[PDB]
Amino acid sequence: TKGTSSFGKRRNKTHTLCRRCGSKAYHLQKSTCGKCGYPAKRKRKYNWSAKAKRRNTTGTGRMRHLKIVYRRFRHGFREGTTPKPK
Amino acid sequence: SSHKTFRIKRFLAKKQKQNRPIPQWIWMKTGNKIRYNSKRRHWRRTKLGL
Amino acid sequence: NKHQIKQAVKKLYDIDVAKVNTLIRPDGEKKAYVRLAPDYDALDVANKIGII
Amino acid sequence: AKIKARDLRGKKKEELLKQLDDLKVELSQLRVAKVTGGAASKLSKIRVVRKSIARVLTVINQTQKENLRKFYKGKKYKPLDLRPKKTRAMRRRLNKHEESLKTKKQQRKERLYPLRKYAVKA
Amino acid sequence: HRSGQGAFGNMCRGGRMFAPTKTWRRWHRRVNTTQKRYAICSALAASALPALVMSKGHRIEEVPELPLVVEDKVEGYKKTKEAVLLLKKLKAWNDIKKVYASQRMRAGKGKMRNRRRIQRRGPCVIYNEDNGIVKAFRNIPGITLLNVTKLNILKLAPGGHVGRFCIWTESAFRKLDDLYGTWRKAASLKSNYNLP
RNA sequence: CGCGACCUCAGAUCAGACGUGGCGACCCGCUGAAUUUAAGCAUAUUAGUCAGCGGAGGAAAAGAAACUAACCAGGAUUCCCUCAGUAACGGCGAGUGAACAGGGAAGAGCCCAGCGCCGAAUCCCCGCCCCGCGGCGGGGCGCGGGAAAUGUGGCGUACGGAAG
RNA sequence: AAAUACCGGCACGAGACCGAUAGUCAACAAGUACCGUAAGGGAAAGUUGAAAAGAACUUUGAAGAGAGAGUUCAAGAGGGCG
RNA sequence: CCGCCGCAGGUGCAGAUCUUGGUGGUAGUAGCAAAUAUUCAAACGAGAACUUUGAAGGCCGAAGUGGAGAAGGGUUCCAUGUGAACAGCAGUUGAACAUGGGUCAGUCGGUCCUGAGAGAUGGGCGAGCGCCGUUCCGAAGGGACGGGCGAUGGCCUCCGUUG
RNA sequence: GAAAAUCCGGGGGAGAGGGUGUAAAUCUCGCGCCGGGCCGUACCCAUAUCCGCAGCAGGUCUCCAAGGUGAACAGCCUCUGG
RNA sequence: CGACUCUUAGCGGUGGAUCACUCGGCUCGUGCGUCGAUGAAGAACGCAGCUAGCUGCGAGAAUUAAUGUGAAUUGCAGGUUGAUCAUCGACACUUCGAACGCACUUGCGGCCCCGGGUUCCUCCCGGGGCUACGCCUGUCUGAGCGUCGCU
Repeated sequence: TKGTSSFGKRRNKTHTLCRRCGSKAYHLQKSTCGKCGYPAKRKRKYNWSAKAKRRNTTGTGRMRHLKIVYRRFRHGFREGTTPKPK
Repeated sequence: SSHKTFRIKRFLAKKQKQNRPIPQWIWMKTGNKIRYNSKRRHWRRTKLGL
Repeated sequence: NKHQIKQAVKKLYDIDVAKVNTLIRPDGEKKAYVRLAPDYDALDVANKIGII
Repeated sequence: AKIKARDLRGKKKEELLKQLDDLKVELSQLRVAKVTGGAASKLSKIRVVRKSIARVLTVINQTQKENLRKFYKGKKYKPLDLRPKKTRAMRRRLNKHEESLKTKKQQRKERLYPLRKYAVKA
Repeated sequence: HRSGQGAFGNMCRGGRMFAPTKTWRRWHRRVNTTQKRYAICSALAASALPALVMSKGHRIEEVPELPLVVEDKVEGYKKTKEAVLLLKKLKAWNDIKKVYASQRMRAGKGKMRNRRRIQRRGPCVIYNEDNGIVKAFRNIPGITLLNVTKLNILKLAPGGHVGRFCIWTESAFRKLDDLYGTWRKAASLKSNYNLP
């Protein structure tokens, strides 16, 4: 009864949606994200999965701050000046 | 279930609104490649995670 | 809140509210059932906002 | 009435918030027109009103922060909003004055033994 | 679809190629300086005889002398109108008119790899100084400009075949006795070099 | 018993600052395998390498000799060529394996404590005024406060230095 | 300081490279769809024509599908179609 | 796009229980046989063994094939439309497809409490990310009754707020 | 053969009230006034909405429970409902 | 003659090879060499008249302003004193995240200040600003049978 009959009893989840990485990996009893380790201050990343790294790095997301830093760099990070008016 | 958390009901809300077919003027656009919505998701077939 | 909806429905439509029931729809947006005080017709203010 | 951000700037504080609500009610009435199901001529206007709310709210916020950084001009402590946000590490650098500081011992080297302009024959 | 397919090995779809190409392939070859010299010598002496220059396909029937040497006024040319006019008078122009005819499209993948247009080699104009000759001749298709002091085996003998048509200047032609020496007088512009 | 000091150690949503996390190709500090090779295998090899942990920077680290030499002597570090598959290591097996001199790229030097002299000659912070800067800096004004003799600043550091 | 390093990043330029079973896993709504409780695993998929001119109108059928007519150099190119 | 002279290589397929894709013969074959059972008339409709209505005959037989829920699903609910694909015959039908709709709380839950336990700081360990530990090696209370010296709110009347 | 939140009763008597009143402090009595936010709520709950790749003879926690026979919540037949 | 079967060819299918294309890779090289408590990377959820995905974006939400440019955008509508693009220096930038009142439910507070009901008056309701940890200089406050001092 280890296969088909035993799959019926699967009706209570171990993981839920982590609230750093969004992934369904936040173990409810351990209260740790299997993906990012949420309560741990630092990101759970390992050098033995180069593929797993490049799924969740600086390229992946928007870079909503970091994309305008690249744009703001190429004018020496200028501040409080406007272009000359009409 | 009937008993939900607010967080899950917002997740289930987004997944409903993504599950509509493409408008019939989207394929009349100049550089159209989309024939139909490939990311559609029926509730028997693909079980949305969780 | 129900409280914010009551002061909003009042201020925008110069009416007064008996009670507000709210539900969050499956779509995800909050629907408010704003019952009006009995000195105001809903059907005579629904024409004023412009719904028919 | 075509609202531009040149005939908003000169105008008064409560004169612009009057115009803001004059647009807010205009937008709320167009969102009723969208749901009551008619007027393609009005469903185009909804975007025009959304942007003209953005124009007014911008000029409201522009003139606040032109006035606050005039207020905080002379002062030694201005809010974190008004201080120059560049990169974090660039704010942590030594000042234009602190990099320029030399020891008395090094100013004496610079005075006694300045690097000379010379040129040798072959 | 990938689950249980075939992922490593030359033969497997996707997969790694057999013996992947490395960037530490020995790309470059060094030639003995004495041999590089005894290729320029040969490439030059072949240009003297019209038998070998015609066999390279250079239209040189109307050409007055095979080691064609022009005045040092040619260095001072600034407009291509002056350069084109000179080749009409030397009667080297049918060599350029032959290059124009040869301007066709390359067969193969070279088209999508920035090698689309192909054509023929024209004459090789050798100059001592540059008072503009490089500016004045460069737009005319087929013409390659060479400094006398810096002669190239890849340009004097293109394809590895010998006897390209060469148009010397007077000041260029007189430096060859200095650069390469004769058999009784060693080269003054090379530290230790005789002709082979 | 009380009040003034000082020392040592608490509390503040005290005034003003600062750190964390990310990326991680390159770089610094640790930690650290086994496949594998030796036709077995344990020392060795793989290898101070992979994985693991920490810390950076536009480069890092190194660096102005407790040096190399044994010469007629060179003269910080780093890098390239060569030394050199060398001296040496090693079940002296398999394998491992630098340095100096030499040619070049670059080339740049310096500062304390101590020792002693000069009335703490020093520095920090608040308030006012005047410039004035989206790198809070300059000049006035105050028995304004504080740190500091359990040692601040100037002179001075092995190439010697100081005093007259 | 400099000379030195730099398979990440922001820009660039180039190639005796690959040409859609190749070249990145990814030329396309690709770290997507989908799979696993999870760590993770991880695709397939380029091409009408010069121009949509993408086949009006008629006709049989309930229709999909046809027969005609028509566009086009060409449907012997008819919307997953060189 | 190719001939000639040279140059270069990821350069020649029948095999590898090769890789990927496609297609055969098998074959209109195995099969579409667990839990008793359907029938008649009508209606809509191009079309009915299967839909709907009526009538018959049956079955579950209150430890139900009944009526509600928890987990889990996530719109599957509901109406209308469609009959391409799917629902291993069919279909006018559907949990399919396309449209629209739909979940209203002081009192039902959650929230609150603690349970087994989990887990910070103090401390300890630890090269280090950190780990141990849960009252233990801790200056672990920011809270009320009264009272002066003071202040404001009301005709400072006397209290709220407070120093 | 649970804890805790929470609630109440009691023992005490520091206090408090006013000088025969327009009584005072004080009332867990009867009335009257005001308020109660946030989130879940549809439906399936299974020989077809869950898990077994599927409308899979498997698995998946409960509540209600008619008449007859009979010891019976056995089996067999029947009503409600299906 | 059948039918069936086999071979070959024409034509038609099935299938997607071949070839020709290439807004993509790969490789080498150059210049730069820039994240974050002034809230980063990453995540969630929202935003268009018609809009699912991708892209863009943040309640000012497929964008505001400013400058440059100078007539479009376009699938369908609709309405030059600057359309649209580009740039980008002004302004804005929901929720979570180092993630910061405390908790992870989006659940509970505390402080201070505003407005409304009210006629600050304790409740109520809304809004605003603060309330994390370590640590530094200082400041304040008290601690000690620590070391003394003085009466």
